[PDB]
Amino acid sequence: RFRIFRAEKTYAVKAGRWYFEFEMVTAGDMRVGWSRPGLELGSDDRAFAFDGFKAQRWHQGNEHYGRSWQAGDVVGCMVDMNEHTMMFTLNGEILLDDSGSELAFKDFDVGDGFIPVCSLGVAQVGRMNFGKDVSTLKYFTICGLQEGYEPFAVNTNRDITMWL
Repeated sequence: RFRIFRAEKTYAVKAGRWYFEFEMVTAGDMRVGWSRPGLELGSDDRAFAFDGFKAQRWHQGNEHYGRSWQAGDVVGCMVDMNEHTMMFTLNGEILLDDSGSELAFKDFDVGDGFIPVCSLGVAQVGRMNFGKDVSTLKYFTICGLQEGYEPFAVNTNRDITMWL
């Protein structure tokens, strides 16, 4: 069976610009991106994902996008919840679709927001880094920081809520 990892759903984002990284030891069947809170990632409308095994973007199906990853690579994942766009980097380089666009996905609805998600297939090894310690991010300073994206950990530091 596949292992699916997700941020705690209470930290779903509905606005702002957010960033996380996915660092892989292996280079096979994994996917990473953004999931709605609430199968194979991005085959339906519940997630938006990059597949660096086959170089595809997945949301309600697949299209060619970017390029395949190698062992040791790091994917950067960016979402702008106000402009309704998503971008991905591979070792800091922005990936493009076959039209030459950096918008991996666009014009989606905010709905209940998104949380980071990834999937690891058989024998795969990779991990999401939300950047609680920003110095442990590898490509954020190269692409993400200047562009105004915040590490997702910034959204998960608070653990108290207020009523009335």
